[PDB]
Amino acid sequence: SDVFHLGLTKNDLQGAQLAIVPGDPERVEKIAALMDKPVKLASHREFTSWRAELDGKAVIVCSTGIGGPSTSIAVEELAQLGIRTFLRIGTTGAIQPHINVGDVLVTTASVRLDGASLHFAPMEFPAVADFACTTALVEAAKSIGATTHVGVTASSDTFYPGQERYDTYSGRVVRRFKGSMEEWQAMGVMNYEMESATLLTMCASQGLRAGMVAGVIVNRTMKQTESHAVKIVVEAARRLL
Amino acid sequence: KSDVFHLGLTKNDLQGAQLAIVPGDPERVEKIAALMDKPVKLASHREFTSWRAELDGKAVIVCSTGIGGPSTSIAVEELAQLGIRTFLRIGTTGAIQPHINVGDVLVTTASVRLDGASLHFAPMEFPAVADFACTTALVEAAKSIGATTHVGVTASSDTFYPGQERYDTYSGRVVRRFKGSMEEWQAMGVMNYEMESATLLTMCASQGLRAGMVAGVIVNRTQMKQTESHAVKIVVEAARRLL
Amino acid sequence: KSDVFHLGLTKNDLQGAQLAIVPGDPERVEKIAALMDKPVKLASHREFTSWRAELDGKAVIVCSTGIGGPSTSIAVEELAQLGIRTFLRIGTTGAIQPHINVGDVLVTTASVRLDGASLHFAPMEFPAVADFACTTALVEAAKSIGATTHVGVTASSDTFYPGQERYDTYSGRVVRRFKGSMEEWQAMGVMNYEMESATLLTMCASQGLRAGMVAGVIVNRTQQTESHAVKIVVEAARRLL
Amino acid sequence: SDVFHLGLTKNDLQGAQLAIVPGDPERVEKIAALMDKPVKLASHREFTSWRAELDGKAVIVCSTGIGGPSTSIAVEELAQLGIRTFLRIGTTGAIQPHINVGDVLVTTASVRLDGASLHFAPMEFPAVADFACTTALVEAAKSIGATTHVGVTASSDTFYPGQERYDTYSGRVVRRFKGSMEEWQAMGVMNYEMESATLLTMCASQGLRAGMVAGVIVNRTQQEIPNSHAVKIVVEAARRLL
Amino acid sequence: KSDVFHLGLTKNDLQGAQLAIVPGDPERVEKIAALMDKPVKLASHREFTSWRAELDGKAVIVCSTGIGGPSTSIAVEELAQLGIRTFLRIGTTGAIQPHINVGDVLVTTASVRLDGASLHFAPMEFPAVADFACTTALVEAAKSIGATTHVGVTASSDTFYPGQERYDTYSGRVVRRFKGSMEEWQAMGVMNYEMESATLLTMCASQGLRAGMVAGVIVNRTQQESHAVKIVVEAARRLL
Amino acid sequence: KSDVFHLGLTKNDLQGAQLAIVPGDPERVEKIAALMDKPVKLASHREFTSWRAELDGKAVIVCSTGIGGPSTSIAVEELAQLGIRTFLRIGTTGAIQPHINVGDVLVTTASVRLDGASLHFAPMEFPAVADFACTTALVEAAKSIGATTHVGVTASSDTFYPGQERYDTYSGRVVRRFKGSMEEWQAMGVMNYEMESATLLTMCASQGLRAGMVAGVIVNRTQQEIPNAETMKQTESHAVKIVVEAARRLL
Ligand SMILES: O=c1ccn2c(n1)O[C@@H]1[C@H](O)[C@@H](CO)O[C@H]12
Ligand SMILES: O=c1ccn2c(n1)O[C@@H]1[C@H](O)[C@@H](CO)O[C@H]12
Repeated sequence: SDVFHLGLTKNDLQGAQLAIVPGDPERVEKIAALMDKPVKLASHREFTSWRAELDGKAVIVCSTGIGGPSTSIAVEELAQLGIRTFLRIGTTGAIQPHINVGDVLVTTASVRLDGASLHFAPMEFPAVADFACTTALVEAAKSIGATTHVGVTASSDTFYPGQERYDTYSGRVVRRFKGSMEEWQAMGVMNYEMESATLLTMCASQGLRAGMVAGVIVNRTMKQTESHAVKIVVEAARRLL
Repeated sequence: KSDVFHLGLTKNDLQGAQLAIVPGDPERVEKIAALMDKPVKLASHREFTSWRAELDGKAVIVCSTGIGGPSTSIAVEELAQLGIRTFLRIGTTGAIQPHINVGDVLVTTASVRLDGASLHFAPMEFPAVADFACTTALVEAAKSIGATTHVGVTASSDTFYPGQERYDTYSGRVVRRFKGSMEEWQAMGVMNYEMESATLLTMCASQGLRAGMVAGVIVNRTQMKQTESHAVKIVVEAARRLL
Repeated sequence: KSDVFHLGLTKNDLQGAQLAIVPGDPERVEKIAALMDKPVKLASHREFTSWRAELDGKAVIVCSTGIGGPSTSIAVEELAQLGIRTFLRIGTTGAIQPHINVGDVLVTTASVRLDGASLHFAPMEFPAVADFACTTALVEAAKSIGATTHVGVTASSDTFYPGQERYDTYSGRVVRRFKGSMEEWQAMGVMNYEMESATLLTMCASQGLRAGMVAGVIVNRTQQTESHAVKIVVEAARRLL
Repeated sequence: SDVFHLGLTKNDLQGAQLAIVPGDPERVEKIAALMDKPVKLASHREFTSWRAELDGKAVIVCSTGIGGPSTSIAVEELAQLGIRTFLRIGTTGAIQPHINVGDVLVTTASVRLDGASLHFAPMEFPAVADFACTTALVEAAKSIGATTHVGVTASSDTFYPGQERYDTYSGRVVRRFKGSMEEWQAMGVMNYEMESATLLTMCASQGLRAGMVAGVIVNRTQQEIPNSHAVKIVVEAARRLL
Repeated sequence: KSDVFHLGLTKNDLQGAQLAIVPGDPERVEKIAALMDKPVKLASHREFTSWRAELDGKAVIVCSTGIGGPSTSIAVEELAQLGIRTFLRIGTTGAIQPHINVGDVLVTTASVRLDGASLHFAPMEFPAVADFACTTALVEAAKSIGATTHVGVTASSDTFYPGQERYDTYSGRVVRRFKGSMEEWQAMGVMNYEMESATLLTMCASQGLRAGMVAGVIVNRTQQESHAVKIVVEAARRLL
Repeated sequence: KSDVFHLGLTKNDLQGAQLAIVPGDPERVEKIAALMDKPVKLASHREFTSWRAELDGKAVIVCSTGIGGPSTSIAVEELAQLGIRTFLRIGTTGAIQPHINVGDVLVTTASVRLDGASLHFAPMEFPAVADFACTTALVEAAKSIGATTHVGVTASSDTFYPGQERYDTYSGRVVRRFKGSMEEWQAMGVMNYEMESATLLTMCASQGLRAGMVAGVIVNRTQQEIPNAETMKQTESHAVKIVVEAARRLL
């Protein structure tokens, strides 16, 4: 292995320059099986990687695990192997009343409620997606005729307090996040997730292209939906090779 | 009679306009409006000079913002109060990337928040991101003109001198925060420096207003008639796709 | 033709002036200059309109700064380059203290830095403090014409609306940082709100330049003026040559 | 399931109140095997959980995955399931020249170079470990004679720039972290890892007890990347905390 | 005269002392020293009153720090310059937990840094953590002496009033940052308020010096706005 | 009897005094009081020693604050509860500007907040500015006595060592924030370093209280030579006489 965590070598990628990065390692094979010649490459910790082919071009599918920290490792090591385009596909919960389950959300930029993004750029720097990737995702969503929302996403380092969930062990939410969801809602924020701030910041600050698409599973205010998101990320990827 | 505190305009004055092209200099407002139908002057107070024109039968506003986010925040706010929901920033800029040559066009996806006004609308964590439809229209319009375009991040500074790490000043000093900052932005891929986008993009993206920005490169510190016109044609053409 | 990038001025144009009165509105430059000897127009570029006059045989400059710290930082810097060492800001303002009435004169000793430009010259810990000689001249000048004067702190905001906690706006909302802020400033003794002093005072105090500010109260939120404020700033200038 | 991610019910715990939480899901079974009646419970995403018995008391072993975000989910849902004491067992990069690979490091408190800890307490709050847990870990290491070092640990949200590793795609480190390792080193910080700040903060600020121990796999004063004593210790320590 | 700027002490004055007990009140220095052998007054400048004493045949220093991290930072630094490597702070404190009673002894593992001096030694991310050996000696000493002991986090404030959300003041107002802070600390398990541990603990932990802290409860905020001493001495005994 | 928790004073003790001179060292209190009429010691608790005296027939308080903003905040707060509305801090300091000589007098208009207590009264954006009347009284008093005066900004640090970028210490290191800071403050025109003004000026300016600050330069961080053993003594008397003279104008 040429990289410490993934257990992958440059040869394993077979020239691949684009990678689809879901958070769950169990979703890796499912995405790869949607393309040609899917082949499992490795599995270490939360990182499960597969190689497939799209229109004769090698593409990688590698899980990131939950959170910016594990995500930063996968992105960094994939970049070291040659990947220059990263497309995250995920599941999410909207915070806008009009966003229904099954809807597709394409992130233009993210509210940085994480810590890893700061390890690549100061807070003043925008966690913005790559224009081409975002365009590819929006056009792919339209292609399959999905109800799509394009906008800002709040990317939190936590699933509970950071997303202002009170049904917890302590039921306490620290001052910083007390009342935050309503704030985000009034600011037009679409949803909450836990990896985009890190992904988008480390990519945009190092000349790497990154996009983000997610299917709405729940609304604070899967099968078929996740299927949609997955089809969309694969079709978008096809336009970025 | 005016509905707002600074622009000296009434909603009636806009005639249903919902989109405004917002250059910084009031002496460029008429030139921009002149490219459209029925260009009529509306008002001028301070650095806020406004004109109304028509694009494919739809009224459009061209209003200057002045220099800086503070001045820009007043114009955008009051225009929003008059009915404007889409803002297209047009300008000329330098560049901090070697591969960007004079005459190229820059379309900004998001900005580095090196201002103060943006924080009066959203915390620093919030992205000073451009609207997707506006950015798309600008990129498409630029492409139709065959212009060499660069799409990326811009650094929006509250100062023309230290915030852009200029040492050719009275003090010849640059505060710690900005010492060595230009090479950092360059390494992060930042395309250029300008002084109003962080405020514009942040206040719009956090208030349900659509915003985008396009600029013509007139100078490159690492190394303007025609360049300005192209940018202007692009912003007007983009507005056409956003009406 | 020009020794500076924006003002359109040369050192010759100043004729040795070391003092500049800096109102925000270009429309007030001529009026202020009119109170002195041999007033003459110099230049006008963007929001920067300058005039030169004479007081007691010494050349004086009156130059507008426009609205906000960004344009103000450009005017101050370029005037400093031309030889200006003392800056006196004159303006009209809206008080936030119940007992500061319209017609009253405010002399700022220091400002609350709710701007962004000041930070491009000194870290937040540094005081946006006015120079003592300037403050003294303004106070004494105000006394000479019998104005009801208030000497103290001013809140300097990068915005006219949210930063001054105004809700009569399009969104009708004020970001967390500023929600409930006016009441706090009031309880802290802050006299008023304006938008240029934090930048002016911080950049001058941290670069060996002298600066002060006086304003006439023309309105009060907790419920001829301009001519007197102008008289005061010109009278104060005389004492600083 | 009583929780959203772990796929467990309180019954699966069998009265367990202490959880040994490694980062690597492949280390869970290895840890459970050193105890009685080891039984696999579930495996979803990066959260692999096993149950074991120590001195006749049910004990849980659950992986957290890499980083504070993943860790905060595991800790929270395990807390909802009834766990009150957490003992993290991990691997780490030493930053002091005298620390050898294989040495066991017990963390008293962590430098919060993460983001999730801020979701439980402001930066002013110390990411301090529980005294009983730290005592048990030190006492357990003393009982098996392992080379042990007790002190502060720097817990980073990244493996690369936050730990000032330059052997990367960009080869650059943001201003905030340039020269940071030398600084921590001069301050006595023993090592780098990526979960303790979050773990210790969320536990100390919510009435939960937490201990932190890790084995050295690389010495940063020499290289950025390398070419069971800590485990024995974490298990022994748990025995003292039942 | 003196090898240091403020304390007015010479290295020879310490007679080899490597541990110092540091109370806040200079008036308690003599009393604490009186609990050991051969107590000799050394100096008295500002709020820095110091005595030397002997414990199990080893020289020990008792030096007041005055109130606050700034004053404390000077005492600690200059004592370190003279050879002290272990600092045990003993103080009075106000509990913010209802189960903690007046007369109870508190041992601090780490402190909430609500001060400014700690930032002059380490950024805010760094923990104001106590030394493990020192904390252990304090806990073990508490058992020996016999006292209702509580071991946990302490909030160290740069002020006695607003920073501890006290309203019995001239203005009667508390700045935004501290409005409602006490119940926040309380919900987080913080045991008490005091004003020197954040600075002491941080500057020692980040400079290779051992520090520990114990305090006696003299009031409970959930109600109103000698053990400890015997414990710090017995603890010093275990650390010589 | 005591109306306050630390000072051990009662409003009666003040005899109507509304102004207080606040030096840092409790041993200096008696010295400053000696420049006025009928000085009498009031109390002494911890680093808080207080005396009452008469100035032009009006009661005035002299009370030490101790070192740093924390103890200073207690003294100022409790003296305020007792009725004091004006505070004049007098100190001895080390300058950081080459042109400021030993023996010179410094009057602080505002301070760089390198402390922590000031934040317990106002957020960092708020200026640690001195009251205009007090500053005017100090400047005019310096002129009456006839000293070489400098009027400007002061860096108020929570530490005597790293915060003032001193390397002659046990660890010999200075944390990142203060590394190269003295040079930055010098270029910004900061006159000196001291340890109580940020707290004192901020807590007073944000609570309707008047505060002034004057100090005598006993040493210069940029010069080689160091004042005999009478570094303070003569220079200290200079500043002391100036703060008393200034007080007379604020009664
Ligand atoms: O409330 C929700 C619902 C779903 N997600 C979320 N918040 O952020 C989560 C991570 O991206 C990932 C971790 O479960 O799933 C995203
Ligand atoms: O330098 C090091 C060495 C080891 N670890 C670390 N930093 O944090 C890492 C993750 O928890 C996990 C995967 O790297 O191992 C921990």
